[PDB]
Amino acid sequence: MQIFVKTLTGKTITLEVEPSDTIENVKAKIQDKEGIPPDQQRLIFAGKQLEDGRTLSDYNIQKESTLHLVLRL
Amino acid sequence: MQIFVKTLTGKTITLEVEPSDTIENVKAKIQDKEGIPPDQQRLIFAGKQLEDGRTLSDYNIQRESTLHLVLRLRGG
Amino acid sequence: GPLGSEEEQFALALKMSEQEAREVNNQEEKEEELLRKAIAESLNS
Repeated sequence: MQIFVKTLTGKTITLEVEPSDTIENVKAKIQDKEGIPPDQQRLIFAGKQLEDGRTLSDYNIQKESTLHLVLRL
Repeated sequence: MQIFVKTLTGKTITLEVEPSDTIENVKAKIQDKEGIPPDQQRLIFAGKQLEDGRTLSDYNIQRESTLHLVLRLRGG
Repeated sequence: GPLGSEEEQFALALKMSEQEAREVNNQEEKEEELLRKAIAESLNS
């Protein structure tokens, strides 16, 4: 499945995932691709920040869905 | 045989088909008269949404039947 | 040193995400409404 992650500069990252992937998995992918530690990643979707222990399925994040990535310290 | 396709906008379209025609093919014929992309089409017959893989005879859609059309953004 | 605003861009992301979700839902909803209307037509006449 393909999803997107929009960053602050407007630069968009595309990820190939599975509906059973957890948010921590997604943060793992973003780290592997962008070099950003999961500790500094805040992922927002549908008006809220997503939690590490849940799946994309739990948030009804479908194909082509766009996730917003904002950074922490 | 001919069947009719109805839109909610009140338009009635006619189609020449064979009992052996598949729903995929029916949508193709609609596309050729209305321009509507086949994957945006949803055909409803007697309360049932028709699947692309079956044929008219699978649904016992006989001559003179009326199908109802409504759209979706895309398939999948 | 630090010059940007974390909770500010955090708020923006929430809002844009919110809007985006409302858009998706509205789309799914109209598509369901159209489907319901076609089913009613096919059974009422």
